[PDB]
Amino acid sequence: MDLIKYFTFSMIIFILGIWGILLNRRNILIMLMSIELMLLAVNLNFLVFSVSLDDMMGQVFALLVLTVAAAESAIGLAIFVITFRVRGTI
Amino acid sequence: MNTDITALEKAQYPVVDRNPAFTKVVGNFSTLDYLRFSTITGISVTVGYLSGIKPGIKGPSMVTGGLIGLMGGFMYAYQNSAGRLMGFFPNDGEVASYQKR
Amino acid sequence: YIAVPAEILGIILPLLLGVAFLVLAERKVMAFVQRRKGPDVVGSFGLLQPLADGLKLILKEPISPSSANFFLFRMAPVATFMLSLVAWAVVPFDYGMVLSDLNIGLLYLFAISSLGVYGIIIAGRSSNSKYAFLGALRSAAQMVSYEVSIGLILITVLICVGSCNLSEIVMAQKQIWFGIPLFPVLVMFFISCLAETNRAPFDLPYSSMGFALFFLGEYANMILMSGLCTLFFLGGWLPILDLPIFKKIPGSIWFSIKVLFFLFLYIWVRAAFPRYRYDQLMGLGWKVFLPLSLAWVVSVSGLLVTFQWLP
Amino acid sequence: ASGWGITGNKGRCYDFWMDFSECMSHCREPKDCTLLREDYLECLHHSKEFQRRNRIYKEEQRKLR
Amino acid sequence: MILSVLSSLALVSGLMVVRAKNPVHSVLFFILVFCDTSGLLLLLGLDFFAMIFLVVYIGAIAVLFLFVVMMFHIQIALDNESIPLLPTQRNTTSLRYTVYAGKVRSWTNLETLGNLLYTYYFVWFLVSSLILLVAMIGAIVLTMHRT
Amino acid sequence: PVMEKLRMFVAQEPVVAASCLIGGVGLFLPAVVRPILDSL
Amino acid sequence: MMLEFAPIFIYLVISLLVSLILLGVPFLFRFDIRFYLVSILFLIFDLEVTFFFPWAVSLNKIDLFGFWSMMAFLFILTIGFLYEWKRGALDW
Amino acid sequence: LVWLEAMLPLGIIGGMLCIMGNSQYYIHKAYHGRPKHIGHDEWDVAMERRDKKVVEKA
Amino acid sequence: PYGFWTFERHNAQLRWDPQISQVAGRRDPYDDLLEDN
Amino acid sequence: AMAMFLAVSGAFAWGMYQVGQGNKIRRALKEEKYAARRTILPILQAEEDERFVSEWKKYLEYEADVMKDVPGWKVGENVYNSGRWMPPATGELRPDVW
Amino acid sequence: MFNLFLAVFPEIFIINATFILLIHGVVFSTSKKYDYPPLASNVGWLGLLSVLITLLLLAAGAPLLTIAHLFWNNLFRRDNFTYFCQIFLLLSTAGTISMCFDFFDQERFDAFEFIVLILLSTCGMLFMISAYDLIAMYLAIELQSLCFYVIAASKRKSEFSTEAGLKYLILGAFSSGILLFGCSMIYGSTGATHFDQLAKILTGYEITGARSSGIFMGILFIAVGFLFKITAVPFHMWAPDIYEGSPTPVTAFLSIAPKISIFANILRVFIYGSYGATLQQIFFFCSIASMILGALAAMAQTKVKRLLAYSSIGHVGYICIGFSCGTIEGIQSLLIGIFIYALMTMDAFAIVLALRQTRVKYIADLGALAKTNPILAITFSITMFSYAGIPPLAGFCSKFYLFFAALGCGAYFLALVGVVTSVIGCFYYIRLVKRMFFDTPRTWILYEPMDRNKSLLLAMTSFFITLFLLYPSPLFSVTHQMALSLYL
Ligand SMILES: CCCCCCCCCCCCCCCCCC(=O)O[C@@H](COC(=O)CCCCCCCCCCCCCCC)COP(=O)(O)OCC[N+](C)(C)C
Ligand SMILES: CCCCCCCCCCCCCCCCCCCC(=O)O[C@H](COC(=O)CCCCCCCCCCCCCC)COP(=O)(O)OCCN
Repeated sequence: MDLIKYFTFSMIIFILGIWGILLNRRNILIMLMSIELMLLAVNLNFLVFSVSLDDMMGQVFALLVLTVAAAESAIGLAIFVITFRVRGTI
Repeated sequence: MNTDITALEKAQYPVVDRNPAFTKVVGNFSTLDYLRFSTITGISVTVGYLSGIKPGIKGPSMVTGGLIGLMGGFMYAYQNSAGRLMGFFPNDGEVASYQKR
Repeated sequence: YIAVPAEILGIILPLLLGVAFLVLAERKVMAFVQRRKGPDVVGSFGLLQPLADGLKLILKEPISPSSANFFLFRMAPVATFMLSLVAWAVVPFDYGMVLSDLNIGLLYLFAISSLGVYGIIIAGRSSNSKYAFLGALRSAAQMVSYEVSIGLILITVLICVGSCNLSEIVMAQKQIWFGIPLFPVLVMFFISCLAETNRAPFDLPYSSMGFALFFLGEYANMILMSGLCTLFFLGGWLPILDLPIFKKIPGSIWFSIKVLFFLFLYIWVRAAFPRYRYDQLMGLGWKVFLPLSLAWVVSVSGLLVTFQWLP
Repeated sequence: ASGWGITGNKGRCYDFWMDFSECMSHCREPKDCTLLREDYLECLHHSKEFQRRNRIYKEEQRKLR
Repeated sequence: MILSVLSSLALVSGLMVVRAKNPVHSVLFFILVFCDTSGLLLLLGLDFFAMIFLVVYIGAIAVLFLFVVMMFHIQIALDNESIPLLPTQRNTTSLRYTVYAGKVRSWTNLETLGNLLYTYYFVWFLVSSLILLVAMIGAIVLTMHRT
Repeated sequence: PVMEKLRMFVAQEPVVAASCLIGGVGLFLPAVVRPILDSL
Repeated sequence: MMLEFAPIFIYLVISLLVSLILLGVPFLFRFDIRFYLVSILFLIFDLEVTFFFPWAVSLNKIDLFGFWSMMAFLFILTIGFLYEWKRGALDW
Repeated sequence: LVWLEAMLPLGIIGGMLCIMGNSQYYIHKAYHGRPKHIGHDEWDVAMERRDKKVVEKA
Repeated sequence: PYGFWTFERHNAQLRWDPQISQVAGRRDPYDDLLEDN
Repeated sequence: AMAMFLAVSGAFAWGMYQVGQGNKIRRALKEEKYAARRTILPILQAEEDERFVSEWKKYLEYEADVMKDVPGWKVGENVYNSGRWMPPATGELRPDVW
Repeated sequence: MFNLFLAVFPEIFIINATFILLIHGVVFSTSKKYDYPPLASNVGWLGLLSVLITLLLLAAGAPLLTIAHLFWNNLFRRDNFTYFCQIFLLLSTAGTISMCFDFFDQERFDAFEFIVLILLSTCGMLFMISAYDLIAMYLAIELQSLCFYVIAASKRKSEFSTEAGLKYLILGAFSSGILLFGCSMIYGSTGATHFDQLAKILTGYEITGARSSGIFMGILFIAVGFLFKITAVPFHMWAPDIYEGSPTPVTAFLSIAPKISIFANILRVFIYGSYGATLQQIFFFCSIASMILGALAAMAQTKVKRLLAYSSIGHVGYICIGFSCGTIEGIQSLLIGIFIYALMTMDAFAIVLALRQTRVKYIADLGALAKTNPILAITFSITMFSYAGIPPLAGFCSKFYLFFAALGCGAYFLALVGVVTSVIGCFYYIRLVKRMFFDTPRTWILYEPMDRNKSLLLAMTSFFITLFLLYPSPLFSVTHQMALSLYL
């Protein structure tokens, strides 16, 4: 049993990301790193399923979701930077 | 790479040269195609000229609108000519020209 | 299988000795260029100077600036030294003399080079000096901005080979070396490696071991980039293009000779030119090297595809 | 389902998928292509084979005690 | 064995990320999460994806997050689909059929991906290009103050 | 015109002009030369 | 095929040990916004370099279609880079 | 003539480069009897496994 | 509708995959071993 | 000057031609290597088939004995309704990579 | 080979036009000859022209949308539903661009990248409607989400805009993560991502033997993510705050365009994802809760934009009534409601933007509007009554036919909740009409007259709203044609 472990690890990563978004409502940076943790967990799901089913439709999707995750990081950090400037606090 | 030009909805008009080349479609332009091409280009040029006066750039806006209009009108005319050749639009003149060929 | 640590030691310890003697060779060549003689009293020709410097640096009774978390500050030199050394596990010296024959060796080198940014950043922050923090922050940005161009040049090299195996990139140059056609690419790669290592005109910049580890890592990076410049463009271990009678010379000697030649170019460029400014480093790396690298990628791919000369 | 394999060959479960989909291409009732749908879903996860092996192991363990 | 420890360390790192006082330590553990995920991918044979995770996640996004945290404030804060196989492999390992037909010319994870990323699914590739362009454009308009 | 604006641009932007020229050659080869060779 | 990473892992462990030994030798006896823009540009062009790697290796199978797909990708990112240029984000 | 004194440390570097490459060619050969093969694909790996099994059998 | 998967618009993989059946990356492993002769 | 451009541009042409000519030779060598594999595949496959059928006989002999008592059993019943033969699955989602 | 791209000229044109506009703006905004011209209106007009030209390209080429369907099969699927949905989306985008022209001049919004990002979001939604795969749908959703995150925080100096953008980005990224996990769980259970394959693999085993945990969980997660996208309660975490803090021209676009495309995706998911009527229950509860919460929350609002946001939530629930009843007459009611709601929302936001030049914030600000501008008050009252659902106006037809569809499937509980919510909505809508005409405030606020674009848009939409019942046949015909084409 290895598919079970691979899915359980990513499920726990997803749960941790959701917890970080929920628990750390006061801090903005944690609310971005938790989203990135969730994206990492989903990408791991797609790659593991692609290897398990012997299909290339999960690897293409993981590569294409890396771009979305990076662009979300960029836009979120820009928005945070401009947000701190205006109100002077987080 | 393997390609397929067949369409889900079949053509309702006679089909001549089902997969036309770019040069042949461009050479199939009729008077109406040139009319719509020129209309789109002129409308785009006029809109660009009128919209660029307030910022102060009449010529640059004219050229930008002209490029947009040329691209749009050419693709519209190409779409119409290809549809006529492929049988998706009424090809009254196309069948007359290519029957005597 | 207990012999793998023997191989790792045999590739690590001579690397450190070569780094020390590279520091000595730099201080000697920079002296002969300036019409003087470098360190000569200590050894027969100064060859014992690095050992004396190492012992003197060890026997200093130094104090640790523990005015920080003391964990990140102490591990940052370790973090950069590990990454500098780990890139040598894939570089081949001859036909079958590579420790780890990865099939993704090129992208692995790109990754290892790209993660080398963290050491300097952590060192800058952990030290309470604000100006040191700013200097590390600028150096990280420079290293990043030239890592981009290094990657684009690696893409040009990879196009003509068709495989990411470093040991096959050398075998792909049995006809001719890639430095002959892609000579501007070779020049750009050398300049980018100069700026990547914070050396020569692109060189804008604690105690005891941490500084020693940083220094050793930086010079090991110099040696690694000199090895890459001949691994991708000068044919690696392959002999001289023509006159195939000297084939008695082992292939590992030619790799060494070419690496020494590139190290000599490192020292020469350092000795011959002044230092750029930061407002000019970033401009040079973002407006002169990115467009040129991208254009060379496009040109090489278009020319190979057109005549069906692809791998 | 797509047929693109991990190692550059045909997918392991692609032939079963093409049998099932060909069955469903001329069968407006999906209760007659069930035997092919079960085959395709068993090629994905090997649930039936693993269940059989687990049953064999459990029977062996019960006989052990 | 290797899977268990490489998953446990990643779980602990993620837990520290979501429950860290100093954001610098949170970002540092956020790096270790991907450091472990790369090894987990390497255990699957996806060598290319592990290297890209090193290059992209902890090479670009982690560096960007570290830049933002540091210079800015460093302020404080199962049985249904695939039933698992029980450990019966003394005989199962012997029951291992190898087809040599698929090994005569084997593709790598890189060229297997590139065979269909640019020809048969090129529209999604261009859509990702457009997303990157949107990110480039939006970086300036939000954060730009010249002179 | 063209022969003067181009000269002004090339003189003050040599690296951009060189990159554009080599990229234009690398795009011209598979767009105009490859079909020509396809006839042969 | 993935057996070549165990030497790298043992290399990492031994380099760790030797670095710790080296450290143990002497024991026995405001904010700037351009630093964010450079990181953004690096992220974008690092993703672009990532997307090159499958293309360069598999450029022999794909032919005149994958090449032009990559060319369109580069054209879009080149328009983005030109916008990056004229806006002064590349200047210091 | 007089410039060869700067080539001594720079030749020691070359000796170190040669010895790093030659230390993994007589140590790896020592415990395998065969030089390392470049370009390991799954065909080569599996065929080596089959070699080991057939040698063990006879 | 009664059996909408039987419609021609919903059966497109049945007509495209045979056209791309011989493309590298989708071939039966034994297919290429017999194309020599 | 001008001769620098001539020599660099002639190098870029002749060297690229030589690179293509060497890629042709590398492709020929790789094709020879592959063609040497497709001539010895049948014997390796034959040996693998013999080993697998012997081990399958052993496995069926094992499973028949362990649960002779159970009323409902078939001993080596194919789990596929189609009847196609497939290799026995393993609890490893990528066995031939390590 | 060039004729295989006849199916993507409407998207190729808009992409290339956006590129040309970006080049033009960046070249001439940073210019010394013209003294850094504020060419936001120029780029806006040229973008409106580009939208009209791609509308001409898309509408005229109707027989050519199925061309090379086998070649484009794995990428996208174009059909009659996609054709009309895309035409309506382009029309809405053109209307929003027309409304936002006055915003660039009076308030001096000189950033031309706003129009470029709007065009890129439009391209993303065009690729979204025709998306026939989980991958394409996710990529288009992310593209439009980023284009909206960037423009939500366009007012950098504003406290509300930055907070609104941050909340929008966090919520959208979380929803995208949930949706993407659902897609992963579906892919790992069926091995297929194409909608045809995912329909053939799920249409037979209708939980007849057992409930597949992976498939059920993936369907539920996709539904939850989509419900976040349309802001149906309790997934309306920060939607009123985002609507309030966002710029008014921005709020106009997010209130219309992101809903048409997402509803198209939800329909093209229902065509295959009808797994045991699981979504019908989820949408049933979501619709009831959305109607109730919108009705009970819009009565406690004193600001115009918060009331508009809660009206949008209530109308989303009213539309989801159609989802809860899966039938041709249910999907037709859903599409008619979407069309009418989009037109009413465009009308209301044009009215709000007309008064935004004088900084209107509260409902009491528009107190003496019946005296200063006695025709704008009539138009706003007509729009409010259309929101309420008074019989003579066009807003009654959508609610009427939605209630008919709900009673067709036999859900009598939905009808009662809809009736009560309609009563409450009508009360808090005529409350606004009371302020304009019946109150006599001591202090009046005088507004400056609007421009030609918004005046024409208001006139056309007000003539549509009042006189829709006289000739409603074309809308019903096209809607019934679209609903049938979802399957054949
Ligand atoms: C070809 C592929 C696309 C290439 C461009 C792609 C990127 C798009 C970039 C668009 C923005 C730049 C467009 C060009 C800007 C330069 C405009 C130009 O060349 O005209 C100049 C000058 O050149 C001219 O002579 C005017 C040309 C405009 C009229 C030309 C006819 C209209 C053409 C439109 C339709 C054809 C499309 C353009 C030709 C392909 C502007 O005139 P003024 O400087 O205002 O006049 C000087 C006098 N005074 C300042 C006092 C007002
Ligand atoms: C066998 C071994 C041989 C030697 C191998 C090593 C080679 C390097 C040896 C040392 C060479 C000198 C190294 C000095 C290091 C610092 C020099 C950097 C100076 C520099 O970057 O020049 C820039 C521009 O020139 C540049 O751009 C320079 C890069 C140019 C690359 C060549 C591109 C030419 C392409 C032509 C192709 C035609 C043929 C193919 C079709 C700035 O200059 P600036 O101040 O003017 O600012 C640009 C305004 N525009």
